[PDB]
Amino acid sequence: VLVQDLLHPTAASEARKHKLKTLVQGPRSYFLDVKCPGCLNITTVFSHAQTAVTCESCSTILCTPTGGKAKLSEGTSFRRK
Amino acid sequence: MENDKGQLVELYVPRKCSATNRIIKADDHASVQINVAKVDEEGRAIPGEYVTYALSGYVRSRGESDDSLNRLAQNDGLLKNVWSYSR
Amino acid sequence: GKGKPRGLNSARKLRVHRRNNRWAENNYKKRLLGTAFKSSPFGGSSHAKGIVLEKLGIESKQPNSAIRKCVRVQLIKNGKKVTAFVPNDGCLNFVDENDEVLLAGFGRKGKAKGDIPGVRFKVVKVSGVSLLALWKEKKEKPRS
Amino acid sequence: TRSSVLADALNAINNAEKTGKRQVLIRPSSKVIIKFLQVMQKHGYIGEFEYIDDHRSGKIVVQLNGRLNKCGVISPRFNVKIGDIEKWTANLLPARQFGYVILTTSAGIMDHEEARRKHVSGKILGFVY
Amino acid sequence: STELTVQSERAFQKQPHIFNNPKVKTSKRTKRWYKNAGLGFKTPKTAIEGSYIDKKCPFTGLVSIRGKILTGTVVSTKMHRTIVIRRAYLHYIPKYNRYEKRHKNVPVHVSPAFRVQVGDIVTVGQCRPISKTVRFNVVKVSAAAGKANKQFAKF
Amino acid sequence: GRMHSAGKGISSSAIPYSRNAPAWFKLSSESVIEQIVKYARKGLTPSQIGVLLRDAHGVTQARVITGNKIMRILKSNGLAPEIPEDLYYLIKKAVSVRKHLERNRKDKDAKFRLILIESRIHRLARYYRTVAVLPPNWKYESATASALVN
RNA sequence: AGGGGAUCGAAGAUGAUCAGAUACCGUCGUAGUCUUAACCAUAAACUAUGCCGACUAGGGAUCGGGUGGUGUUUUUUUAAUGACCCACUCGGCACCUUACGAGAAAUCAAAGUCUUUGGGUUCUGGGGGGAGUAUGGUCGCAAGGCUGAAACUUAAAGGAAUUG
RNA sequence: GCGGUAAUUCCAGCUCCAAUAGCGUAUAUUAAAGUUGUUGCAGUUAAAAAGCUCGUAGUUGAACUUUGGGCCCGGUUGGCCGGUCGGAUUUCCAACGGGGCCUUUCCUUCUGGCUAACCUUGAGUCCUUGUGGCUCUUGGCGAACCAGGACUUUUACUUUGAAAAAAUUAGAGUGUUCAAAGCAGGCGUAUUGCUCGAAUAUAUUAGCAUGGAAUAAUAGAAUAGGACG
RNA sequence: GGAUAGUGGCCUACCAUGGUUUCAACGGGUAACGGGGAAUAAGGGUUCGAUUCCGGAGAGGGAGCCUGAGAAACGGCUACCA
Ligand SMILES: [Mg+2]
Ligand SMILES: [Mg+2]
Ligand SMILES: [Mg+2]
Ligand SMILES: [Mg+2]
Ligand SMILES: [Mg+2]
Ligand SMILES: [Mg+2]
Ligand SMILES: [Mg+2]
Ligand SMILES: [Mg+2]
Ligand SMILES: [Mg+2]
Ligand SMILES: [Mg+2]
Ligand SMILES: [Mg+2]
Ligand SMILES: [Mg+2]
Ligand SMILES: [Mg+2]
Ligand SMILES: [Mg+2]
Ligand SMILES: [Mg+2]
Ligand SMILES: [Mg+2]
Ligand SMILES: [Mg+2]
Ligand SMILES: [Mg+2]
Ligand SMILES: [Mg+2]
Ligand SMILES: [Mg+2]
Ligand SMILES: [Mg+2]
Ligand SMILES: [Mg+2]
Ligand SMILES: [Mg+2]
Ligand SMILES: [Mg+2]
Ligand SMILES: [Mg+2]
Ligand SMILES: [Mg+2]
Ligand SMILES: [Mg+2]
Ligand SMILES: [Mg+2]
Ligand SMILES: [Mg+2]
Ligand SMILES: [Mg+2]
Ligand SMILES: [Mg+2]
Ligand SMILES: [Zn+2]
Repeated sequence: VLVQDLLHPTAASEARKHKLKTLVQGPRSYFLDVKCPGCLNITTVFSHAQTAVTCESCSTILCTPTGGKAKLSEGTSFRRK
Repeated sequence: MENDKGQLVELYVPRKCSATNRIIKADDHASVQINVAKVDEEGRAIPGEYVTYALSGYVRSRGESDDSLNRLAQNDGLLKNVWSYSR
Repeated sequence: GKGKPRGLNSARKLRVHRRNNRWAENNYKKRLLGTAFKSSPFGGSSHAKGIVLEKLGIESKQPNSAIRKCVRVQLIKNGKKVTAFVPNDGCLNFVDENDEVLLAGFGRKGKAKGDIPGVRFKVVKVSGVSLLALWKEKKEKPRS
Repeated sequence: TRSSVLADALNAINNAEKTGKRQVLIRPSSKVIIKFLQVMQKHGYIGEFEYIDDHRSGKIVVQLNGRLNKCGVISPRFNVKIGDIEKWTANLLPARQFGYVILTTSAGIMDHEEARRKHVSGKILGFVY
Repeated sequence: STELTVQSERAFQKQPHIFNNPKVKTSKRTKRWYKNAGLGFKTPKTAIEGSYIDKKCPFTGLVSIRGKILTGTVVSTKMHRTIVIRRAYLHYIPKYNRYEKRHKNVPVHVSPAFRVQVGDIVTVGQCRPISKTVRFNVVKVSAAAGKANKQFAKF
Repeated sequence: GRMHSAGKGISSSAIPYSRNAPAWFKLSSESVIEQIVKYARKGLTPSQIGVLLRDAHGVTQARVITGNKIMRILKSNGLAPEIPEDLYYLIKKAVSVRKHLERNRKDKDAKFRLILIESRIHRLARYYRTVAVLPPNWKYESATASALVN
């Protein structure tokens, strides 16, 4: 306050701000790869579903949508990238 | 404030606030001058030697006199950390 | 910006809008409605010269108490009847009924002057002389 | 909605100085904003400023010293003819010895004395003292 | 405007003093006269190719173009062989040091060597009085359509 | 913000600074340009496609991994609809409000809500028709609109 | 114009009270009060405070959305949930303290960034009374609504605060 | 606001004030008036935000497209000397402008008329040890504009200039004895004429002519009916 | 085509349905001739110009016309009204 660095703000208090109020705006949502050991391969899912995503071959389930990040179904794993 | 040929006219060049570079003028009686004396080997605060700062009554009223003093002193080297340029 | 349009092309709105609000000015309105020429006992003229009908003592307004001694006058270019005050102690003995007086305004812009209610004018000359001269001594009222 | 991007810049800069700060983040910059900030800085009324690149219209971090009483934008850009620059400076400048009206000529964004030297005229952007 | 017949009127439409001798057999039928108006306006090919008469044409007609050359945008094509254009401009009002949008409408004769559509910018040039109103004649079409064939149907 | 109410809300996508990439996404331009068409061939809207390819598939934004927005890609393959998608969904809306209004003449709130929708249709259309996507003299009329949408 | 017409209740009639008492109080009770079809278009329809945008300052609650947690409470066998707790973030209805600042003040996070006077735009006012009167137009079944003067008069009328 | 019995406002006397060959009154208008508010008003409670939203005309409207670098040319003040018999220009110098280059860079375009300019150089040299300096024709600049052909997205702004009545106004010169004025007048050999004048400025909105390319519009290529040749 | 000194709905004949307008048409008021200019001095403005120069209009009101290079003349004529 009264003097500070607006060009190099702390990574802690940039982390709490709204995605549009950061210094250069960008998304907070991520993509993930999901598996359900019935199936060998892995679909890539957006963290925020809308559509309830079904896997490659079998109609199973993956996530139901929410007002937000999708709840993943039951036994599943995920990596992030 | 010079004149036609060279001569300094217009009495009394005022002080300036150390934080804001804004004039401190006669009737500001909320202003301040903080005298910080220099030290020497093994204690010993050395009378008659100072590093001085002048803070306008504006800044003091706005509650910034403290945090603004840290930046000022630490940049002159009489504080080590306490102040962070980033937030 | 509170109101007035600041754009570079808003001149038309700016003069239209000012043209409108000039009508709240009392003088601009009076001068364009021609109230001078339309209403008012004088034509808009500086003075006007009528004929004395009766002589009135006017009862002065509060908190004064007096009798103001005016004359009912019928303007010669008009026929408009007008009551007009006769200043300066005496000077009611200077007029007479059917005498020919020249009246001026009171210097209030219409608007009756003093404790005198309704009187917007004053006598200046009688029988072509000027009450002033008669009131002091400098002149005498003509024969008839 | 934003009617002058220059406007919100100059205003925010003035609310920095008035509130006693040393820096301000302005949005969303512009070509006109930059050449305005340059004319100030080249007479010293602000310090160094940094265009940051969002993939949008931009942002600027201006460092200001406190020599600056006011910067402001004349919001309709009036046309000035070479002899009416006298009347503009006279109206909004604190005194004849300093401070500038900065305007837009076909010779580019430049302050009024540079305009007087180069003898070009144009519309009027703003002023700085 | 015109459009066909060429010969439809109670009087025979011809060019003055342009004679074609019926004795001398000619493969063009009628001999046709024209000129260049000047000032750089290309006398368009539809005037030299054309069969229309129009003694008010600046190329094939008896009018000279001199005085003002103006441009306006075509606001009306209704009356025969003449149009009305609107010319906008801003008027400076000094007290407010600002402008207001104004316009005038200039009636102008247009030879049927130009096909004028409403919306076209058109270069027009001055004239001896052609009619009660028309003081100008259409000398160039600077517009075209403004995306006429871009008005067509779906995919 | 919010032309037709006083709601000031800020909600929107924050688009990444990276204008290429992910680099963890592999596939190809070829890969998803078919993936677009196959869904438009099913009848999906370009928004429904971008949403669908965002979740089941790895398409961050179709516009990065292919040089074109989803609607140009549909247009080029001859998939574009008669009216744009946003205009359609406005008209589709007004149609149902109206049908509701004829069934209830006592609902003054619907009348007001109908006016709004229609006024958005009329301004949007005026723009689309200015920019040549809709022919001039294209007009929305409630008499003919229920056929337009269905 | 139909219906409905329990309640309360302009009008009217009464019992009181009063010098009087056309009232206040008590009684009776028409219209009305409710509904359908259609008018009317007005309220101190008030935040007596146009709308869009930007900037300027702290604080604890709270409504809605979301995010984070080896949080609490729920037992079953851990969970899953749900309700709760704590931190942050949008977007609300408000309060609190500040006053850099504004104001004639009362007060005001706008009523601030205004003689250092220009972001965009709509509207209304120009002393009081005459008077929202006259007149014309217009809308209405009507009651009335919108538009809306002048002659003349007048030195105040008025706002906030102070002491009596 | 004074006058109802000691009237600082009336009627007089004395004395005094302001302006003075003039001074008062009436009417109008202008300044005072930021009470008409473009500059520049005000609208919670003093006059004043339409009960509310929609909405046409009107006004207004985010950001982005040659930026940066290198060299050349010659101007006008000002500094330190002055060479000189108050003003002079070269070298030293900063400063501020103008022109033109080359950096991927239409300059409308060919078809020659033209060349003023060097990549030239043909000789060498006035002269400070030589790129300080220009005369000078035999291979080698286009734009400086002639004129013919063929074509050209529209504007706003701003610069300079032309076309321009006089009197008025601003203003220079001139001692109408001063002055308002006037455009006169001033010099000898006043016996035989000599001589400076009779400026300059404003003159805008529109039209015309020229330079600028920031600001702000406008048009362009998507069913390719694109651009080049 | 007629008429004009001559262009032109100037007029006539035939033909068409056009022309202006909220960027205020049309209509009304003007105690309105227009201009060069005048008054008021921070600037911006406000107000005024019958009137010594320029232009236009008129000769009690209207119309008509002879003469003439030139007048729809009035210190010319003819008629009607006053
Ligand atoms: Mg009023
Ligand atoms: Mg009487
Ligand atoms: Mg008479
Ligand atoms: Mg026709
Ligand atoms: Mg918003
Ligand atoms: Mg809106
Ligand atoms: Mg509200
Ligand atoms: Mg009763
Ligand atoms: Mg009783
Ligand atoms: Mg009682
Ligand atoms: Mg009301
Ligand atoms: Mg939990
Ligand atoms: Mg009194
Ligand atoms: Mg006595
Ligand atoms: Mg006395
Ligand atoms: Mg201005
Ligand atoms: Mg006021
Ligand atoms: Mg009020
Ligand atoms: Mg813009
Ligand atoms: Mg040429
Ligand atoms: Mg004809
Ligand atoms: Mg007259
Ligand atoms: Mg006049
Ligand atoms: Mg005159
Ligand atoms: Mg006038
Ligand atoms: Mg007269
Ligand atoms: Mg007479
Ligand atoms: Mg008559
Ligand atoms: Mg005559
Ligand atoms: Mg005579
Ligand atoms: Mg005569
Ligand atoms: Zn599966």
